[PDB]
Amino acid sequence: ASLPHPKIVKKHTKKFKRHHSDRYHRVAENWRKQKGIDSVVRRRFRGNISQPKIGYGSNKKTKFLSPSGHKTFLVANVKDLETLTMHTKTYAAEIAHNISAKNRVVILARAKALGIKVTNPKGRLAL
Amino acid sequence: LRSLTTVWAEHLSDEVKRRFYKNWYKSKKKAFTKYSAKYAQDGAGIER
Amino acid sequence: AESHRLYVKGKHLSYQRSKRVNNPNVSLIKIEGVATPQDAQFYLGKRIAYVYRASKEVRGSKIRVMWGKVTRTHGNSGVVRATFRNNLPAKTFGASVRIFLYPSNI
Amino acid sequence: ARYGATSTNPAKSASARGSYLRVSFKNTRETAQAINGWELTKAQKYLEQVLDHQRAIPFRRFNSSIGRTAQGKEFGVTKARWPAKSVKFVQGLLQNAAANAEAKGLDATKLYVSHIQVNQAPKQRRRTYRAHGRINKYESSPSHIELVVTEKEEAVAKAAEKKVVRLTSRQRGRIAAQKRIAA
Amino acid sequence: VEPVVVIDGKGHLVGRLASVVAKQLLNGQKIVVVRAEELNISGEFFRNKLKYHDFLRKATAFNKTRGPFHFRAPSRIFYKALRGMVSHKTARGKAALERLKVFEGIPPPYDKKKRVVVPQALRVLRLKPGRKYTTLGKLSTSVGWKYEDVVAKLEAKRKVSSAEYYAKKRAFTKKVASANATAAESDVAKQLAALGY
Amino acid sequence: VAYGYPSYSTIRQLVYKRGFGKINKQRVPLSDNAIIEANLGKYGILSIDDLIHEIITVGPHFKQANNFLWPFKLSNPSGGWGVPRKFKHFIQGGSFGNREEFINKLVKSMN
Amino acid sequence: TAQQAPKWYPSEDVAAPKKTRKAVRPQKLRASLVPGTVLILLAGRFRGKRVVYLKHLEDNTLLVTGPFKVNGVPLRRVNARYVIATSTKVSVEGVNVEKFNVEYFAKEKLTKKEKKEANEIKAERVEDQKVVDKALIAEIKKTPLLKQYLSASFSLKNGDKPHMLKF
RNA sequence: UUGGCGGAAAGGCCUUGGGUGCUUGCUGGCGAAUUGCAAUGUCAUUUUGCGUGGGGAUAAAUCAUUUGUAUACGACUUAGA
RNA sequence: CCCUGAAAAUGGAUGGCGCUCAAGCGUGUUACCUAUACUCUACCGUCAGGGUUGAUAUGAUGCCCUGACGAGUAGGCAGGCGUGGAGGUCAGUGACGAAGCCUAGACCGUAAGGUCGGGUCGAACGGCCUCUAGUGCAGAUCUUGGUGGUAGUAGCAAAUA
RNA sequence: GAAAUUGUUGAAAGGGAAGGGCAUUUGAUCAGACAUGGUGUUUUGUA
Ligand SMILES: [Mg+2]
Ligand SMILES: [Mg+2]
Ligand SMILES: [Mg+2]
Ligand SMILES: [Mg+2]
Ligand SMILES: [Mg+2]
Ligand SMILES: [Mg+2]
Ligand SMILES: [Mg+2]
Ligand SMILES: [Mg+2]
Ligand SMILES: [Mg+2]
Ligand SMILES: [Mg+2]
Ligand SMILES: [Mg+2]
Ligand SMILES: [Mg+2]
Ligand SMILES: [Mg+2]
Ligand SMILES: [Mg+2]
Ligand SMILES: [Mg+2]
Ligand SMILES: [Mg+2]
Ligand SMILES: [Mg+2]
Ligand SMILES: [Mg+2]
Ligand SMILES: [Mg+2]
Ligand SMILES: [Mg+2]
Ligand SMILES: [Mg+2]
Ligand SMILES: [Mg+2]
Ligand SMILES: [Mg+2]
Ligand SMILES: [Mg+2]
Repeated sequence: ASLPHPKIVKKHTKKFKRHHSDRYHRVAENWRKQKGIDSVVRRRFRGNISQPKIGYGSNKKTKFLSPSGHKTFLVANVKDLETLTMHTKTYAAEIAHNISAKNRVVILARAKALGIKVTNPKGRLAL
Repeated sequence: LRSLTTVWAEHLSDEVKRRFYKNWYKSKKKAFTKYSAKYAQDGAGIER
Repeated sequence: AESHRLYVKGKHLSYQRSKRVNNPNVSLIKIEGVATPQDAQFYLGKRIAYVYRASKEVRGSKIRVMWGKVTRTHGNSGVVRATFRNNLPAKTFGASVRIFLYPSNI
Repeated sequence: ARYGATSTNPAKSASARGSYLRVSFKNTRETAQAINGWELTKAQKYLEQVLDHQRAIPFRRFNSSIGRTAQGKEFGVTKARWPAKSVKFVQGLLQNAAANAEAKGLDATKLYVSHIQVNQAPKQRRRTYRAHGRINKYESSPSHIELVVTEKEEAVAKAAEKKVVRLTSRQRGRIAAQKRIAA
Repeated sequence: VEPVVVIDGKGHLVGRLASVVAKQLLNGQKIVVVRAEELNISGEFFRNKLKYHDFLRKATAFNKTRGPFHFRAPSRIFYKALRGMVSHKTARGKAALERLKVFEGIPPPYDKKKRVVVPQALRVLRLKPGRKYTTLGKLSTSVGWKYEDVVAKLEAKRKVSSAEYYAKKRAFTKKVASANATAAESDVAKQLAALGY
Repeated sequence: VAYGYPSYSTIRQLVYKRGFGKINKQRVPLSDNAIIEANLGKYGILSIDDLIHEIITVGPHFKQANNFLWPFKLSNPSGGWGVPRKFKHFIQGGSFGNREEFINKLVKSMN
Repeated sequence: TAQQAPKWYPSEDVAAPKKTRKAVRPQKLRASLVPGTVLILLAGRFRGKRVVYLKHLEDNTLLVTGPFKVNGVPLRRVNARYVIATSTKVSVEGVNVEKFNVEYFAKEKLTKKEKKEANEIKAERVEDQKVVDKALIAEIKKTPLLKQYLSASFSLKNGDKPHMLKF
């Protein structure tokens, strides 16, 4: 249903983990660059973790594309979803976490009426 | 050197087979009882 | 007949490697009966299947297959380089592998 | 309420617990692990034999630099002790749980200790006095102990999933040929 | 090409045979070596005796039970010479060493199977005539191997029995050759010759 | 550097396979006579063979013709360098120096 | 709102492809494949069976018959890349293979809704096979042992080296 | 089924008799297809459990007590129907 | 070339194994192995040179064409991610469950980070354009508070019982 | 009602550390795409 696109290529699927985030608990996994003078990671010794850098940039024709082939868009109520009326083939709507179940029902009903794809048509569904 | 076979006597005294038990007082004392049955025929299992 | 083999036997030796660095994307294969690149030149382009067994049944069988091709000769003793859809698990070093006769050229 | 993680039938189970018990945590843990999954009367008899040094509690985890004993052979271990205090508290809770099971209307004969756990309780701190006028902590390690008894059941169930299968066309042809050439 | 390979160790060089067997093991071929006491080492006897003695001196200072063990049996000497030829500290190495069995003399069932030799590791084809060489069994007994006499006795017995075996085999093959000769100069033999058989 | 006297075949090979012009400070592949017409039409050069002839026969406009060509980007020789060690003079059995006429084989291998 | 808006949206119109210049022209099949040569099947149900080659079809394929009477391989279509051409030659003049073509073999795939686990042949295929093979075996019966040769199955033995073998 | 030989890790080798299936040594007849143009196209052994029905046999060790040829505790040596 | 000359302390090192018409030494010829090196291709970014105001439709700081280039501490600059609070807007979310917390469940971004699914929870919170700062932590024998291993360990033995 | 730390249950590995990088086997677990417009009425609620 999505607009046709080339094959999706990422060049690096592994999340970049902060050095020694696996060794000390106080070192969070959020990536920080090592500014040490004798740090092997900064000196890029063979056998150590790879640092994030611009060479891993994604293809501009592929950037921000979901595996389904759409660009994700956050929606908060019915009025926002009407901004995607003529853009079904490229954008997909996603209900914000802070949306009540009753409002989610009408959101999903409207999206199905207009053929808008919904990434999470299961949030807060009672069954 | 390796031991290949062992041939025992037909009858054993009480004192010798007590070596084979860590608790002689509560036991059936069935030591070499079926080996004793290897005798009672001339030489079948022993002379061989 | 008693023999139903339509492939030549091979042994997965090692990955492409230097002293300290190996490249899992390329594998080295030794074919029985080949001792020179000129004879191995016949065997390029053939399909290679690695046949292993698993406990869990996937789609009706205990047998799962790795499919790959030879790319070029290697060295002066008829060893060849082979690549697969998925690189061999590196536990198969010295395991027997199957080299078929297709695509044939004769 | 709100016991630990259990997988039993709550209708066929009875529970008892104790909170803030001034008794060494490590000894209570090692005691509890000694009777886990045991038959109730068998466990009580075991505890009685422990109190008079006829059997011992094998210390698996909290056992550094303790002695050895020949009574650990039963458990294939060499480090065992006789923590009387923990034994007394545990058997008190066992009596309480048996009484609760009797109240619920359980047969009192196929009960086994299905669940039991010991976790640390808040410390009770005192002062100890060291050389050169220094002061160090001196506290107890109390325990929260909880256990659930359950009747032993027969074989649970059988007849698992149907295990649907998908066959290729060529596999279908192979099976058809095999069934045709055979019976 | 073979399930297992039995190599007759007589007349071979320790180092070259060791390298060949190591490469075969790393390739996945099961190997068993027999008659380790007839492996030959290039060089005069006293030279390798001094080499082994210098090897003996090397041991852990503070505890001799955990130092380099100095095995004395010829099979064990070969096994040591081969073990440093393989990355034995890896699981691949350990599996590779598990495919090898090194034997003194020619033991049971391997006595009834065909033995093979490695031409590129043989003494006669590798050593210039006039060069001195050693016999592994002699060196091993010089450095402490105890069982030279028993293996000699057992090999004498084995050689005798194999001699009666080969006598019968030759007798039967003579009949086979006579029958084949009679069956020749017939049509079938003529098209076999015409087609190369 | 390794240098020598090139042949007509070798220069033809270079200009055909790796032929790039310096047009407005850019490296444009030739691939067509129109580019050479536009950029060298002043100096009587009209086709790629005109460039070839201006090279091999060092003409009055050899300087501009040569400076027009972007420096050739050659690969490593296909058959190898022929010698075990490179950085000694060709007379010493090395690779650099004035290998006067054997440069044709080396350049063909490297192209 | 949760996510404000994209200022520009990509165009929804699909573009046409460029004019491809890859024309199609027929195969240059290898010279060893001559109508009437004996082949070996390297793959499929009938792998290893020695067979006869008849005609080069339009979808870059070879028409093949056993003969079905000798070994049980019927009129079947194969691909030249999975067979080996022998030096044994069978004179195939006098047989009308022009009737067979690509649409002579159609599969008639069933609807996905209908799936059968329990489970036939067309009579016309049977009679064409019976006509063709009875004409061929008139010629195979000339050369001795070749009927048995076709009944036999190809198989590699120990010591066979295909790079040095001849077919 | 008969008889030998083999103890280096024998655990195998040879041998008598009869029966049985096959035999492409040679000549015939019938079947193969649809797995649709290839997708290892599954055929080996390794261990265990549960069932059947057929034989075969009905123990010890430890704790506890005791000893002192032993001992920090373990351990060792003893003894107790 | 080899040998004597040639003696030091833990056991030991042509890297090890081992190597004698060598797997040693001098020399020649090839074939082969491989670096983040060279050739080509794709993609990311930067820089440079160019095209494109025509009506209709979005972004002229937009879109597009061409070539080259890409290491880096101290340091400089630029573009961005995030936090507390202010103005404006989305007549934004919300007791039919906001914030917070947990989640080898998912998605997006090279990344700073953002979004969702599930559990807990009960009262406030967010996106965007700007303003403002007591705005981003692993170190400072950092401050305060809490918790471990050591460890059921050292030990609880003067003053006769 | 977070973390350090601990208890219970489940999974897994463990021959003088563990932790990490590349690739893959094996196990566990997870998403998407599989309506498309359309010939068309072999049609029911007849559009
Ligand atoms: Mg951490
Ligand atoms: Mg430095
Ligand atoms: Mg200790
Ligand atoms: Mg102590
Ligand atoms: Mg004090
Ligand atoms: Mg004081
Ligand atoms: Mg080459
Ligand atoms: Mg070189
Ligand atoms: Mg000297
Ligand atoms: Mg070397
Ligand atoms: Mg030399
Ligand atoms: Mg490379
Ligand atoms: Mg909430
Ligand atoms: Mg976590
Ligand atoms: Mg309130
Ligand atoms: Mg501050
Ligand atoms: Mg901190
Ligand atoms: Mg710092
Ligand atoms: Mg501090
Ligand atoms: Mg103490
Ligand atoms: Mg004191
Ligand atoms: Mg609270
Ligand atoms: Mg925690
Ligand atoms: Mg240890």
